[PDB]
Amino acid sequence: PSQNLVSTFANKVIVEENLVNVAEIDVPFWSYWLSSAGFTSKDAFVKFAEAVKPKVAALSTSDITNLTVAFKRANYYDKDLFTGIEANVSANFTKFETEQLLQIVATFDAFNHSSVAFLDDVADSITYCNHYLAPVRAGADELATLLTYYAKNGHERADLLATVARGFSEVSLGKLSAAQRKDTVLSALKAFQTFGFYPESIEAVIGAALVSPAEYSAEELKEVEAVKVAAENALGGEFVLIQEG
Amino acid sequence: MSYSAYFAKAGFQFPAGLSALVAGIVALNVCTGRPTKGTKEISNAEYNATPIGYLQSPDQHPTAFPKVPGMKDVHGSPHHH
Amino acid sequence: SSVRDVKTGSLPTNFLTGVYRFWRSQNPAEKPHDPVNDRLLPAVVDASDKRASIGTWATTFFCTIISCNLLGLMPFNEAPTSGLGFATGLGVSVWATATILGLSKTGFKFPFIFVPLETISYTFRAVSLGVRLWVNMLAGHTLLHILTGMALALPFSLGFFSMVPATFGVCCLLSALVGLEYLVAVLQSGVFSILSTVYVGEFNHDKFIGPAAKIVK
Amino acid sequence: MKLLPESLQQEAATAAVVASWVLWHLDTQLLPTIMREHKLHACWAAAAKRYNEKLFKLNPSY
Amino acid sequence: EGNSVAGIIKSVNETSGANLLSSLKTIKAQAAPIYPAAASSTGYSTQAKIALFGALSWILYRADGQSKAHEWIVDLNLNVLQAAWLISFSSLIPFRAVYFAFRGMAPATASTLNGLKTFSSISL
Amino acid sequence: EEEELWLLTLTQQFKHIQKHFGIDLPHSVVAHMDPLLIKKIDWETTNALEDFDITLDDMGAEDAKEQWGAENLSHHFLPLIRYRRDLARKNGDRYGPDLVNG
Amino acid sequence: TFAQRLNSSPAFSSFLLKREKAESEVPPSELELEAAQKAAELEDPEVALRTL
Amino acid sequence: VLGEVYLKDILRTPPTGAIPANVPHPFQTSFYTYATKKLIPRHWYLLGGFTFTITLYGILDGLRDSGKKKAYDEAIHAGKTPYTAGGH
Amino acid sequence: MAVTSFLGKAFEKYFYDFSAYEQFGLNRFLSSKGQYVALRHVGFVMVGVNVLLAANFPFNPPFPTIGMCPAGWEGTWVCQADKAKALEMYKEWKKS
Ligand SMILES: [Zn+2]
Repeated sequence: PSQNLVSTFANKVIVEENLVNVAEIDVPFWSYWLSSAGFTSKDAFVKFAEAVKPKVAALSTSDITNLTVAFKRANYYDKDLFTGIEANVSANFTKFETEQLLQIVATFDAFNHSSVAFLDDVADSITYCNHYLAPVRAGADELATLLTYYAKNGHERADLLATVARGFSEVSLGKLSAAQRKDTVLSALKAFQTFGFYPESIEAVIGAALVSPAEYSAEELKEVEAVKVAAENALGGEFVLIQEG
Repeated sequence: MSYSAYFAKAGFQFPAGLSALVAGIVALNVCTGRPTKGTKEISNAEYNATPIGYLQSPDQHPTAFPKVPGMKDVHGSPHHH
Repeated sequence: SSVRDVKTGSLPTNFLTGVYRFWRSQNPAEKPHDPVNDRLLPAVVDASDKRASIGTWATTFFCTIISCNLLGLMPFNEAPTSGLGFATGLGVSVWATATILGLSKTGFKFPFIFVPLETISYTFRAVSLGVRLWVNMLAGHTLLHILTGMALALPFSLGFFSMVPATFGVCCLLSALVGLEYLVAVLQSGVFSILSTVYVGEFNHDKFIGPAAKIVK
Repeated sequence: MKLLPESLQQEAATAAVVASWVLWHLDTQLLPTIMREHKLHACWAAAAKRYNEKLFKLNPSY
Repeated sequence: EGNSVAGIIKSVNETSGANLLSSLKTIKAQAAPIYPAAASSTGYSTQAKIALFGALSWILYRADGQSKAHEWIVDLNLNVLQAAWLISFSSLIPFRAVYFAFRGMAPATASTLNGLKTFSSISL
Repeated sequence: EEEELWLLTLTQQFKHIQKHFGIDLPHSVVAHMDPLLIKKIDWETTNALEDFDITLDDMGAEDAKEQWGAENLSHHFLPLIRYRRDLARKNGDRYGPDLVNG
Repeated sequence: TFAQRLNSSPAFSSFLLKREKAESEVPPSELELEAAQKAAELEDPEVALRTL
Repeated sequence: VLGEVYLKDILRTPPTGAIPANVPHPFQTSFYTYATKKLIPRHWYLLGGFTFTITLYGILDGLRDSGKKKAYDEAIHAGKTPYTAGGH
Repeated sequence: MAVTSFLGKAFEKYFYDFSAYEQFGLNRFLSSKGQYVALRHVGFVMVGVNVLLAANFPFNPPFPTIGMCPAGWEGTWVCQADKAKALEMYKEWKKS
């Protein structure tokens, strides 16, 4: 009678409604570490969202980032919860790090959700409340996602554009795989052409297209050449590819 | 007025992880895995059969301020091999 | 969970700032070809990422060896560095750190008569860096032992407070040799960390990434 | 005279533990304090000219 | 707490014109930073007691091990030889010059903190 | 008296720092007065860039060191920037330093 | 002055520096001394108001 | 006007009520943060060097112990006592 | 009397104000203060060696003697190069 008793006890004491009842105390921690383990269920994440929705305004930056990354990984959008998340980020924008704000903005970009105050506070936090070399440690895909977030929302901050443009490099684009570097370069050039902002570091982006032009389409090469001509006129010179020397 | 009294309020303090350094050095000294510097593990029959004075050996008990260099505190076992 | 409060301008903070900035200045960063601006800033940050932490490592070894060396000059205490395995373990660890860094640069596996000769003289750095510290900490101590033995032998046999000029000369020589031991202690810690910088900095060279595309004029 | 220890590995591990503690205490307790105190002064000295010029431009008092 | 300049602005705006000039020493005293007064002088801390008890414990253990050694009197006079140079270091070292030389090793204390000038931050 | 609080707070804070730095100023008072500067210096220490001003001294990069100092104190102007952006937003305008061609 | 503020610092209350003075290493310049005097005259805010 | 809310967490005056606690560095807060962010990726060369020295000195201790065992067995087989007499 | 505060003040006034170079008038005999520090160093070493030898003087020396002997012992345990011989002779000497 070990089999039936053990089997009956295990299902009753081990199924997914009671391990949602262990996760009511610390919803950011548990939702993050369960979504990173592949457990992404809408049925559990609705209970996560309404369990954490009064707790959001007092959450730290680590817990807000963990919650926001978890709810990207589940792909469950709650309007009220993410409005609370955005109010938490807007209230404590000086305490957030660029490493966390890129992950938050990627989730706020995944489904469309934005405020003028949220975009202003994220831009103020990345430009003035964080280190100016924090986009260098970021990875070019996250900076491209933040750039297209600000491009799709139409919100233009030239100081944030300079700060995030500093993160684009031969190093950061070289860390990316080629299929990822294609999307990163195309989205970053589209954002830079939308804003009309052409910094020096766009040479690292356009060059990352023109060093390997075989992966790009003819249409994408045409849009890259348009951005190259505009950046040539804005920076007052001619774009050269530099070999080893 | 200065912050001198505020720093005089704080007492002496050890460096922040000195307990880990002491607990590393002590754990290296006590987890040798070998007997303790002039001892030998013996059988339990020998250890209970042997008196306390025969278990002690005179080289491990040197005299504190010896009038002759080589004076030992105990004489060890009177039984000699 | 509560960190202590620190006074700005404290003497340990100032001394340790000067020591760290001294050991950091041993292997300076290479000046790039381009003017350093926001275009070259990620390449500069990446070049700092490729560089080893020789300032922190040399400061670590300098502090941990000047402390163990000055322990031998405190009363009732002996130097841990005067033990063989301690000082030679520090030296073999520095050589292994430099070797592991150089192997990580070249791809994690090891490279007529010239190759054996230079490999013997390279592998001798492992012995030499630790043994030149160990026998130097054994140096003034064992000479001090024998000399204070004879300095005891004079008034033990001629009387407790009689013939004071001869024992005065031997105690003057003893005092001069403990002062020389102080100099040798500080100087051996310094020589060890200078050598650690020049051994690890042989493999501290990675190429600058730089801009692969520019807009000239 | 003592030359050879009872254990070479125990003494080398003592050296490794002491130097690893000094490395942790430098990197974690000493260097953050030193860099706060150093980089406040260094950032103010590097930014005095540009900071005073930017604040002079932003000031409407003159 | 709230910042001191906003307290200055509020309490200066709250005074009348007749009350203003004599209140200025009070308002200043409410904007002065807290410099904590000298509190109770306890004896030694439990970490200071642990430190000196462990140092005396170590010195007694080491002296007992030195006396049981073979050339024990040699070690006991080595202790005298080292304590002599500690005593001579107390006499010879110019501690003020050493303090001010250590102040020159760090760039934060080698110079006066030069930053914000008054003329850029004048408010009117 | 429109922006007197920000300018006088800058004056008060730097005056207290300059009076007490290197003599008896606690690190807690420094981290309380300028938490964002301490946050940026802590980012530099965390990301193995504690010798970054030494690195800029090694390369002779005077403009990059001047920019590094100016960007670590860039938050001092952020109260004024946020206040003037809200002033322009209440008037329906766009803030000048926010625009690319502005 | 800077030497006066150094004299009140905790490090000159330490044992090896009880009898030392910060003025003995680098003396204050007369601009520093007259500035300390002029600042002591202006710590009264009413006197500063009347003067300005 | 510019109120307190525009400089709420950005700029503070010297404290008037009490001296606050010191803000900890993330490495002082957590050993895991220091281990994953600085100790491994910057000091793994030192950690491997200490590992190499501990391994090599264990090998040398094994060689010393095997030599002592060989001399002990050679003394036992030759009918000699393996050590000589103590002083007392 | 706080146990450590009075000790600190007494050691401070001994360390700073008390000076045997001035109270015994040693500027007449000696050129410098640093020469007094050097002579006081070697005098402290000599006083320490003599009181450590006087605390126990009948013992057999572990240090090698320069062919000499203390006072009238001559051929006793104190002047025995053989240490086992010196231990057994010390027992007969202790018998009395
Ligand atoms: Zn010794």
